[PDB]
Amino acid sequence: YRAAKSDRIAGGFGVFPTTPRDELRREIRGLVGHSRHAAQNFDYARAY
Amino acid sequence: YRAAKSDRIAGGFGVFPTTPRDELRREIRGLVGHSRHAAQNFDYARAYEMLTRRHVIGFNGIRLQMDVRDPGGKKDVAAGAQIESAWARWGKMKNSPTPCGRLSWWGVECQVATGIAREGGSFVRIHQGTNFGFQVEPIPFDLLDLDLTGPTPGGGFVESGVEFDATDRVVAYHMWSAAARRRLRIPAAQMLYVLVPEEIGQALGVPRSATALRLMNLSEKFQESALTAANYGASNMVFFERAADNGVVTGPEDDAQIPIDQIEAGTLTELPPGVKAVSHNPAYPDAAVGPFLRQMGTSQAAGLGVSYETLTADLSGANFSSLRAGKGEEREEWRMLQRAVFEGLHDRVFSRWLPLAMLSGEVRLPLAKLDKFDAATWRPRGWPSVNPKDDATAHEKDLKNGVRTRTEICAERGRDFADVVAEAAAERQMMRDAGLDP
Amino acid sequence: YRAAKSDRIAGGFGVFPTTPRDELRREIRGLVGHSRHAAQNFDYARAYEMLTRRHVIGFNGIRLQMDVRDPGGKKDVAAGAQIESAWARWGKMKNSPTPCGRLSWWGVECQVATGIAREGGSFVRIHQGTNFGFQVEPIPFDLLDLDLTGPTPGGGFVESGVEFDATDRVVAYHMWSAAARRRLRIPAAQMLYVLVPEEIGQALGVPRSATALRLMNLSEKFQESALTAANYGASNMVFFERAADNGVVTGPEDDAQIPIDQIEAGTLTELPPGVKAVSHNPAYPDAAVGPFLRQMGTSQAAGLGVSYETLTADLSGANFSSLRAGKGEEREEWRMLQRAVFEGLHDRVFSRWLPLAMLSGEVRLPLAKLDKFDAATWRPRGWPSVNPKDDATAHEKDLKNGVRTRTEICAERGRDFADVVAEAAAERQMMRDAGLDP
Amino acid sequence: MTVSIHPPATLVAGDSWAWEAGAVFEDHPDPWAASYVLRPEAGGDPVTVSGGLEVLAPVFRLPASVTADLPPGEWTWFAVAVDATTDARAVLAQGRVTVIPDPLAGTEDRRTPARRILAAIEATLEGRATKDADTYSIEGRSITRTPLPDLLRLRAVYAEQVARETGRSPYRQRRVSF
Amino acid sequence: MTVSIHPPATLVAGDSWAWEAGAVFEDHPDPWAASYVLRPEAGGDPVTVSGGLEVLAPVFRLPASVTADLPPGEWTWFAVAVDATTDARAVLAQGRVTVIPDPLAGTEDRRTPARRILAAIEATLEGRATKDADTYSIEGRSITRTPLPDLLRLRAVYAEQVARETGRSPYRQRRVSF
Repeated sequence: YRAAKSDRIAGGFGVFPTTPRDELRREIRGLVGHSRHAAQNFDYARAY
Repeated sequence: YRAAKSDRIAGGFGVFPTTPRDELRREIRGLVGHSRHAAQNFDYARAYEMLTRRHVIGFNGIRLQMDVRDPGGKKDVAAGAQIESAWARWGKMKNSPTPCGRLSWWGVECQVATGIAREGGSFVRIHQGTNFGFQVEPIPFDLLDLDLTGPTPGGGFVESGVEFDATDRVVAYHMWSAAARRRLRIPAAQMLYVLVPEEIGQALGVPRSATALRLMNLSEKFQESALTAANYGASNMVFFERAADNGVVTGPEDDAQIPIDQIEAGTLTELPPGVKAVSHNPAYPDAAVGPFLRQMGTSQAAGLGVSYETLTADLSGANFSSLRAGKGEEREEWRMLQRAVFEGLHDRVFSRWLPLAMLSGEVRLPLAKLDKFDAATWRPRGWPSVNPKDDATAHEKDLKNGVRTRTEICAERGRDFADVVAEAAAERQMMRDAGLDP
Repeated sequence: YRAAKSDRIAGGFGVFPTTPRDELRREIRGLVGHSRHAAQNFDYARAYEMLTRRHVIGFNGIRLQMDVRDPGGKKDVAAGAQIESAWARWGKMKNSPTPCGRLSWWGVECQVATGIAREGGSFVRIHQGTNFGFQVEPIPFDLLDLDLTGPTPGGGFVESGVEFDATDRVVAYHMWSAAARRRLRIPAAQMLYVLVPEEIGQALGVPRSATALRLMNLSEKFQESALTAANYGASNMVFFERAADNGVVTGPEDDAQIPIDQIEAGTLTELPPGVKAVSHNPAYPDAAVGPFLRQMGTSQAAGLGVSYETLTADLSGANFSSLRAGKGEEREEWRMLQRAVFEGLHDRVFSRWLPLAMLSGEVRLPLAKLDKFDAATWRPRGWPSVNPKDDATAHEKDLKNGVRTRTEICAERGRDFADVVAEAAAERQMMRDAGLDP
Repeated sequence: MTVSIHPPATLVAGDSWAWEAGAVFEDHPDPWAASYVLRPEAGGDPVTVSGGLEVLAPVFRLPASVTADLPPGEWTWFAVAVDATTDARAVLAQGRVTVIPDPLAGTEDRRTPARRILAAIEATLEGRATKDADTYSIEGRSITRTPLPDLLRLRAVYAEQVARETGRSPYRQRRVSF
Repeated sequence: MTVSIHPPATLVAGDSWAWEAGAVFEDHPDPWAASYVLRPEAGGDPVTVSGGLEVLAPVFRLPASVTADLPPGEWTWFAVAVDATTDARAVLAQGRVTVIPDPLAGTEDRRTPARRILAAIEATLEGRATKDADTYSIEGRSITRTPLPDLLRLRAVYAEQVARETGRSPYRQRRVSF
């Protein structure tokens, strides 16, 4: 029950539930940019 | 007897027993929020999600076979064909399946199931008239209003957005809103919530990732720190430590402009120093990590009800037997979840879909004898074995002993005997042109 | 003889023998509260719960086969078909099974069983008239009033909410309340409590997780601490220790604004220091943990009556034989629990259900000869073997020696011979269109 | 019986002081008085606080003007209930409070000794940097100064204390942060 | 109650000083005054700042010309609200600020002591480089200088501090960079 309720010494679990949508959109624009970079310069992902 | 009675030096066991309900509701709102975060940012859970979806859903999805009556001669194939054909039709890409239109039936099952793992259940609603009809749309979990509470003088409690009745039976739901007009009582018929029952006295379902949610956060932070420490350890190379004498008046001005570059490219570069030298020894976790991580990991897997090898692809130190056993245990768990998701969604949807479809004449058949076509069976798909030769020999032996019927074997794969027979008739026509078998 | 007589330097064995009853009641109230907490927050027990449910419940649930009389020719299939059909009907999703309506019969069995493990038993109650009829609703364990006690001058004791009689026979139960009007004597017929008997002289059942409840709490706290220590150890990197000379007057003001960031990104960064350097050596449990954890873990498993590999998916260091043995021991335990849960719930429910259903004519048959259809057998489902070839060969040999009858083999799987024969007739019709076997 | 000895630890001079103790004098409530004796540890005459209270909850208060000249330093708190007919007193409390020097007045107040020692060390080192001498022996007088390694050790220990009191003492951290 | 003690830590002389504290005097707002007492720690007479403010947000200000002769050194900040009818003062704040010597005027100001000690060590070492002598004993006078290893240690410790204050202290890094 009270396992992940807050961020006392071992958390970071936000504060309130949020719509994956907005988070999803910002995250995706940033990430398309990011994946573009990783695939080209790193490794393992070129493999993926 | 007096083992867990209190919290003297080794406890924490509350003080008094409490209703899992209230604890459950607060815990679940907080946890839906939390799982949303973990699945997206950590790891292993993204894996759970993937695992759940694939294993429980379908390459062929979940199909429908309906038996009109006693399958000796009293069940007939015409009605069956018609119903199956109709369902599958709209299931395929079309305007009819959703008020979206990037999706289809397969998509809805898979998604409702993902939602189910991560949020401990989700709901779908049906619309008629705008469309055919009975289109199903999934609604996000967060829409539900946790705050509405308080009984009416003539009515039962509306806590956690559930409208109880005078019988304390479910009749309405109270989602927030579309968001704008908030609050819409929605009739139960329109909204169905799948629930994966665990403890019986609950009005809601917890994210199945709760047990490992705490352990994983800590673990991802750890994985992020160790790699970084290793990089730093490799980078600083040697430290030229000095005794306590000089280094005096290292001038301030030269410092700002540049960090000096010194060339050591030449192969042999014996170097002479003014005072002393030392070599950094990296203490970044070196080989300690593989054993340490695995043990914490085993605990998480047990919590999530999945074999460790599937959850995390360590895939190490396993003989053939170990793998077989692990698969068997997971297989039971998946089967249980499979029955439940379709215990609810399919049954409600098939039943509801039939009248409108019959009325629209989308399916050709008479409405009054609904019961004759009412029965509907959903078929799950099983997972294939590592050693086919043994299985095949055993199956032959069983067919021989009238112990296994032919139908059951097909069922485990999930294909079905009628399918097999139609395909056999096709094989026979292909024989007419060439040859059959010796 | 004088081995455990007292507590001189190595004891604690009480002082005098005491009735497990009172100790049992206090212990159980406290423990229901405690298990509620552990299952939800720790680990391993969430796993027990999952394990129990799956193994003891059913992909097909628990089905019913009823034999009218002597099964040679004196038992007939018509009555059997009718009864089975009726039971399964309401078992499927419908308004009739519960004063809820998100559930069904399968759900009730699974849930009553989960409740049973965690709380050492739970109760269900039947309602008639509101509905059909005989709907079964489970009630949470905490509802029971532990405080009601004290005998009546003309009546027996009401301790722990059980109404004894002048025969000291069970006749009533005293749950708290719906919560509001508290206290409702409920006739025994309406409320049935399943009990998993261990020591005979008890009025209640303990959570089966009590033995390991203490060990697990401690273990989860430990797992939470170790990961955290490892993270800290990786993070602090190097410590630049100094001799006892300077560091004087490190100014207070600069401290508040920022923690300085220094760039070590460049690959080669030989660094020169004013005094000395040291490298943190992590002492976070490194490889000690895998052996240490397992040993404490084995103890917990033995306590919970389950094989370690199933309870926690360590799945390591096991040959084929080791796995086979472990399964065998667990299989016995599950079988025992399986008989008990349905020894009670099914028998009471089937018997009670039959009259109302006969009266409502829901099932078509005459009421007066109740005994002819009274017999009812519940069938559990067994677990499949790792090596099918061997099993199949052995089974053929046994069928040959008239030692095993055909029926028993089917029973172990849990399918049943009538089922097998009906399916065989279907296979024969499928032969008419194509072919049978060579 | 019950007792509520909680004067704020940091009691500032010339300022009104109040704890409004919850239950120290609940024993012997009817005929015994309230005191909260405050005594300077090194000198002084015990000053006392009475009631001036609402009946349900006792509130203890001291006027600011009266505090005025109270000694700067360390003070002790003891609570006594006393009845003459009983010819007895009863003590239920213990504590320790420090009086900050009056902040609104006065010619001078320096820092606590840690600062003084530190400042002086800086001064003495300055002198011996130049005019270096371990024996200024002229005619019949010989000074013989403390060894330089020794002086340094004193500086470090004291500097740490000043840091601790200020609260800037936590050991410093530089984050590589690439 | 609420308090906003935030004078800028580096307060320069002859310059106008302002914190415009957010909520320190919100308690007792109607009849109690604003003070922000500034007192030189070693000497001096407490100077005070009043209001001169907009009503919604108090803004505290001190004229530059008045600051003029304020002592160079360390100063303390305490905020007091006081009402005569109440015969009480209330103190809600604490802090420490340093006054940089007036930068627009004056005959001379050297660096902080760290520089002085360092400069001198360079001077003394220069002398003892030549004319080497551990006992300049003539007639009845004997000097006996501090050991050379000892002087060296002082130089290093001090040099580090000067580096720290300047901020050029981070340990040096040479990148091989082929």
